[PDB]
Amino acid sequence: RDEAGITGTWYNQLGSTFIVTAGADGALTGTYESAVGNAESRYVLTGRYDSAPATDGSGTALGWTVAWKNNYRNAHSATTWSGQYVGGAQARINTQWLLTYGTTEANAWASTLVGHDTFTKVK
Amino acid sequence: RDEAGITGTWYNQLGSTFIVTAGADGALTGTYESAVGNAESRYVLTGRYDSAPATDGSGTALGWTVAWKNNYRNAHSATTWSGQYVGGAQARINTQWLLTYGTTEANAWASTLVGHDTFTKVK
Amino acid sequence: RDEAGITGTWYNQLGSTFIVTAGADGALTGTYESAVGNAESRYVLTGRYDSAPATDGSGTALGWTVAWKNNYRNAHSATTWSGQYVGGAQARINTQWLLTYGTTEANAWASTLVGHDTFTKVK
Amino acid sequence: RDEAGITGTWYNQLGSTFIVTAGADGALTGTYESAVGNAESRYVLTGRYDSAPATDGSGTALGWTVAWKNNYRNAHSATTWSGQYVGGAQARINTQWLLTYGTTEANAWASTLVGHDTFTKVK
Ligand SMILES: O=C(CCCC[C@@H]1SC[C@@H]2NC(=O)N[C@@H]21)NCCN(Cc1ccccn1)Cc1ccccn1
Ligand SMILES: O=C(CCCC[C@@H]1SC[C@@H]2NC(=O)N[C@@H]21)NCCN(Cc1ccccn1)Cc1ccccn1
Ligand SMILES: O=C(CCCC[C@@H]1SC[C@@H]2NC(=O)N[C@@H]21)NCCN(Cc1ccccn1)Cc1ccccn1
Ligand SMILES: O=C(CCCC[C@@H]1SC[C@@H]2NC(=O)N[C@@H]21)NCCN(Cc1ccccn1)Cc1ccccn1
Ligand SMILES: [Cu+2]
Ligand SMILES: [Cu+2]
Ligand SMILES: [Cu+2]
Ligand SMILES: [Cu+2]
Repeated sequence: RDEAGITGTWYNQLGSTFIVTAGADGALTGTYESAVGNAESRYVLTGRYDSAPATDGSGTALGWTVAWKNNYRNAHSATTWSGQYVGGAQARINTQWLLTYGTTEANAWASTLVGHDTFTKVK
Repeated sequence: RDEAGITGTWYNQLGSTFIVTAGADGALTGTYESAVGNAESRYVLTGRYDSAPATDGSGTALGWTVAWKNNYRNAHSATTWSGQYVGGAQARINTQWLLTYGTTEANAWASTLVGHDTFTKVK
Repeated sequence: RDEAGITGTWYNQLGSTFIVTAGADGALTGTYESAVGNAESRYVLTGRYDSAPATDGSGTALGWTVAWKNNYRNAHSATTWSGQYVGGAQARINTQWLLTYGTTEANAWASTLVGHDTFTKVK
Repeated sequence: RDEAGITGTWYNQLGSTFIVTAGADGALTGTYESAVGNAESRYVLTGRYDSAPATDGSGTALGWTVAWKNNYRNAHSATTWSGQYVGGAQARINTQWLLTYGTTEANAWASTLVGHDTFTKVK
């Protein structure tokens, strides 16, 4: 599959670092370090990927989650990235993400940010 | 924390079933069964939640991922849910989600659907 | 078409008020009053809708924009709602929205909130 | 304001062409031509922008809508772009978008795609 292509260290356009291991069963496990926001050091991440993707040139669907609490900081929030891995000489993981932070019910309408990250193997 | 409140079986407005266990360390593990789409039976899910949320009445941020492959079907896609758990007599998990499916590079602009699910303990 | 069904006053789950006129050519024009956020009184809105929708029971696609500046307040932001109108005894406009606020380049990753509003003719 | 900076022709990363006029009152009017999808030729667009943005280096919030019907084609859908204009030697409009297409109630969960476009004055 793409187990070998996905496993490793990835970097996004903000300078964040995404370290992941893809399991034969579709599991994703690793750590995430964000260059921006209320974050410092590494955070636990877990997710899933399609371990038997199509063979027609389509990308490989995947997703993962980080809750922004570690031994140093708690930002009472979590981000999920949803996207596809695209292999080749210039491999990429193209994603869109949702960041939800805890709010009161009255402020819940404003609880979720949306964005997009592109991860590459270099930089 | 909310370990006890989150762990259990949840149902969304489509009739889907979300079975999860919240760990003391912030882990989420379980299965998901969707009432709609290219899905049948249960799928593995993993995620994270804030295990030390604020005590001011704010919700508890969390997220999880399902890759839509199991022993019966493969839809070459994955969904991530991002949201917050709100406890009380009428406990809820209010979420927004991103569903990415594998595509060629030319069709990648159309690869991601967005929606929102509300999960309750009843129905 | 749905010109007659769309034109009028609509209310969402937050208590906001959406007053719109649908033109024969696909134009939407009106005002929006939000019950939440950095808003007060009415704001100008403009948008578009499908003036020749399918006749198979499908909804009618539409969208509109509000920039949050009026004679009283400026929140340096704009929201776009994208969705479909569903006619009948219990007519609805089901939407998802994106709220972008002006930021510096360093904070741009956090510039956009996402949510969902359901509008009805009553309440 | 940014009336002069916004008005003109813009191009995104797909090769689409966005022609807009910014009014002194905050109005946006023009045409959109998409290089991808069920689209051909030009489509009417309308939107709004912040006509008195902050003067601290922040971007200028804006949004617009296209319903995908013209004299040649109807795709029973509409897209809204939400974002901010960033002036300078390399001016940009950075956006995220929501594309909703008409569906039956049973398929409504799958009615909305999400993406992101960056518009520049060249290419
Ligand atoms: O900033 C974070 C955690 C780090 C997010 C980095 C994102 S993930 C997507 C993108 N990709 C990256 O690599 N990095 C960024 N959470 C915001 C939580 N706060 C809301 C918020 C929203 C916007 C700006 C600041 N805060 C609430 C709060 C609770 C307590 C204290 C302080 N704040
Ligand atoms: O339908 C699925 C998996 C189930 C999703 C259920 C969602 S998750 C969010 C929401 N909440 C729920 O409880 N249920 C729904 N994936 C679509 C993958 N296909 C694209 C697609 C998009 C829209 C409609 C149908 N297909 C691509 C494809 C690859 C091979 C074969 C067939 N199709
Ligand atoms: O609140 C607004 C305008 C009203 C939005 C109501 C939304 S639209 C979608 C939903 N549906 C509704 O009917 N109502 C809500 N804009 C936020 C702009 N600010 C960021 C921001 C983000 C979150 C919370 C507060 N502020 C930036 C800023 C610039 C200057 C001063 C103050 N603030
Ligand atoms: O493709 C369109 C209109 C053009 C969209 C271009 C987007 S806008 C955002 C991005 N930025 C750009 O510059 N271009 C792209 N609408 C899809 C409507 N159809 C669903 C759909 C979804 C995915 C792929 C194809 N179709 C439904 C349908 C109704 C009748 C017939 C055929 N199809
Ligand atoms: Cu914060
Ligand atoms: Cu499918
Ligand atoms: Cu504000
Ligand atoms: Cu189509």
